[PDB]
Amino acid sequence: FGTIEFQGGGHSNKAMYVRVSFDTKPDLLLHLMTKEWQLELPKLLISVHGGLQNFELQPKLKQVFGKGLIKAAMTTGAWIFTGGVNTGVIRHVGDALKDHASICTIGIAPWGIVENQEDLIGRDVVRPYQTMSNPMSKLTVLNSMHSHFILADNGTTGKYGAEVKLRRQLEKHISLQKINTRIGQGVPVVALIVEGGPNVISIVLEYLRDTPPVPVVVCDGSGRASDILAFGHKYSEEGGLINESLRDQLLVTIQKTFTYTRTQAQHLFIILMECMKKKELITVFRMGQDIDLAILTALLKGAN
Amino acid sequence: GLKLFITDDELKKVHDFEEQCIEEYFREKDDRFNSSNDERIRVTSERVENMSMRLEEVNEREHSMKASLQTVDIRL
Amino acid sequence: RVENMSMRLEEVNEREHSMKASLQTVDIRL
Amino acid sequence: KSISNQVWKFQRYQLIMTFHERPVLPPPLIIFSHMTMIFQHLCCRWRLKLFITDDELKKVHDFEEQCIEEYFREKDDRFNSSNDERIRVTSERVENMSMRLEEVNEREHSMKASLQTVDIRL
Amino acid sequence: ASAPDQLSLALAWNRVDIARSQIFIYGQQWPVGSLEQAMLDALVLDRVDFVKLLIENGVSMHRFLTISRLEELYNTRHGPSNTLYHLVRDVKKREYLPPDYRISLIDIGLVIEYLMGGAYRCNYTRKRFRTLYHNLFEINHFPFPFHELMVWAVLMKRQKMALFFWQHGEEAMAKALVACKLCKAMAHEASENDMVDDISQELNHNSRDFGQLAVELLDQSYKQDEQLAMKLLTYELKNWSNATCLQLAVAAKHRDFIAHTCSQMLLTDMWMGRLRMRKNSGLKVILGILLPPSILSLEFKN
Repeated sequence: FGTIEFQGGGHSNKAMYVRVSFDTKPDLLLHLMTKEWQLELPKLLISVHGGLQNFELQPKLKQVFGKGLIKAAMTTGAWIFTGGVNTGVIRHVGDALKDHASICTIGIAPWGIVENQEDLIGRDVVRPYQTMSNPMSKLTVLNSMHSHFILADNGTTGKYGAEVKLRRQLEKHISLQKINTRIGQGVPVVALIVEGGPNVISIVLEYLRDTPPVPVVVCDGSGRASDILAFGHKYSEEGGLINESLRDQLLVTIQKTFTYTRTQAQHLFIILMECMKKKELITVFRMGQDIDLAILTALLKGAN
Repeated sequence: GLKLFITDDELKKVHDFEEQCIEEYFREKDDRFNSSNDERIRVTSERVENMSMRLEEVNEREHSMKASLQTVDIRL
Repeated sequence: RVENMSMRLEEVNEREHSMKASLQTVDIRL
Repeated sequence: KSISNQVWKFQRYQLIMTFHERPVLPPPLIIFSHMTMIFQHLCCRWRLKLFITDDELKKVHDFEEQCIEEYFREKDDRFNSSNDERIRVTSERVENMSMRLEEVNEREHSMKASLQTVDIRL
Repeated sequence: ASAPDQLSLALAWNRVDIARSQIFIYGQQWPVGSLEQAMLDALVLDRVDFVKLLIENGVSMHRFLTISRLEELYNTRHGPSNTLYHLVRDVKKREYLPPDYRISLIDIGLVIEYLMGGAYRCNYTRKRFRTLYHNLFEINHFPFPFHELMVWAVLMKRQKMALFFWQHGEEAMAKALVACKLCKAMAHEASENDMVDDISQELNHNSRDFGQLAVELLDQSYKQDEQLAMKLLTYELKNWSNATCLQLAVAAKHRDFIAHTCSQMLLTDMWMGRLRMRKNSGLKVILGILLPPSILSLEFKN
């Protein structure tokens, strides 16, 4: 625990952190993030989700996404609530924060997959940390220019899944207390999905099938699960009534964009129909205005 | 002297004249703004920006076209 | 002129969305 | 007149300060004031500068960082929004439009030939 | 080859898009002292984006900079011409030389009390810094090294870096005025030693450039927060010879800075003295000059 002082990576910043076992008490993490970390309670949480792999989008898709998330964080003074390591969507929100800076960004990562584990030791001590990221080792460095961090070992190296349940229960905990406006809601958790994979369909199922019904926002133009939710969204009529021609077009983009088999595509299509039952609590941001309107439309909808 | 006293009916006509003048003044102002040179340059530039993105997008997606059409020609 | 370009390109792009539909439908046959 | 109507405004500072450090005791009564000088200078021997400290100094340095950051941001805005460079960027991108569209016409010309070659099939 | 003799050529090649992805790349293990001698090269090589390349790299420009580092950086015949060499000879002759003349720091400092003029006894002439000149030739580490690189750029007229050291740092209103009078000042001794007058053309141009930058930093800071711009214009500039921005701007004779509304209503306040009166001035106070009892019926302040 202590403070991470970055050498390289643009401007020098200090992103103080701690190491956390993945089943700690989140109420003591709330005491932590009000006293020892000393963070104020916000009135917006975005939970940004996507594929774990790196990707690239269209250029002003990056510009609209980069501007909108931080401009939302300025109009609401929100706590952005990310996935930690410097891959994919989280590298993109890193580029988003690099696009403005000038905020309260928190990332939670696994200690088992962060590069330079033994370098990352301290007791309330300022430690110089490197942006040295070897492509030969499979260990991936954490996202650099955030301001708060929790590195969370499960004991093993090179796997995901140990931080998903912690992330879910931590934002459940933060939504359980009364918000600073204190009218009968928690902090409005809203879930941004840029692209995402097969698991983000079950995470948006964990978000939708939940009390409170978490207003999710999906982002169009990005790919994979997001475009098939979009294909079930625009050609939807009265919700779950979807016919077979775009079903087979969707199944060959599940067998080509996802490269699933026929039965894996049909299984994921069963899950897709179960998710396409609920069209009102999803908000489909489409390219063509920012994700400002998307996040704040969903804010009000799930503010309830 | 110049304080011409006036009855209600005429007062409705001078009110109607005056409201028609205020609306046509703001109309003559917003088409002065929308036909002045700078605004034409500003809009044309932003249009070109979206054009650049999309026309490039048509280029790459037709590249996917020409690959797929050649692959369909391979299957025949 | 660029007004006319915008409308035109818009129609070419949504049309080429329909062309992706045609290309995948022909891929279904083979 | 164009220089001198602000040269007097500049010459206010010399005027303000030369009195402010001048002996505020009367001009033809300094007989008593020089006496006050030599007396106070020897008696203490035997016996606009706000002088801020590090709290305000830190609240002035971080202020000036916001001023210099927003300045260099704002300069970039007038360059990227006044008409000269608006024409420059639009013309340069239309340069690239003529090459990208060039690709699109000639490549889809061979795509029309490939559609006719697929008519040699079904 | 290895990265130490890679960048020697890359800094020589002046290609911002070669070592931005290459030379230094995740996986390269950099040696010790190679970057810091590459800064000792880069500052003299007039590397505008390459110094800022190595800053984004994470050369701590603080820890890099030592006492004899600035000295080594002053004793180099590379880059553009140095008016410095004409001055180091003017101010030593004022105090009491082969190309081996050692440009002593206190001489760069003497150039200061000569060119900037006035009182302005620089930090180098400090008896405390005078004992470390004999005791060294974290003492070599400077408190705010940004400032001593600001003076470094403007002495050898290296203006591309002189604008670069100005967005990075603190006391930027102060550095704008210090550089502005100092470059009006080199515009005086360039005519004194009768060097090629084209340097005096562009040092009057550079002196006026720092001159507008002092003004558009001032009217910028005005509309952010006017009351706190008072504190900026008045506080003691401990690094810049225990001075004040108005004291250095009249020293500059930078007329337009003095005339901008912010410094004018400061000056009116001081002319009014410890008085809030600010209404029918002159006539009311002249009644107090002659008659004592009117004084009690004035609004003072605290």
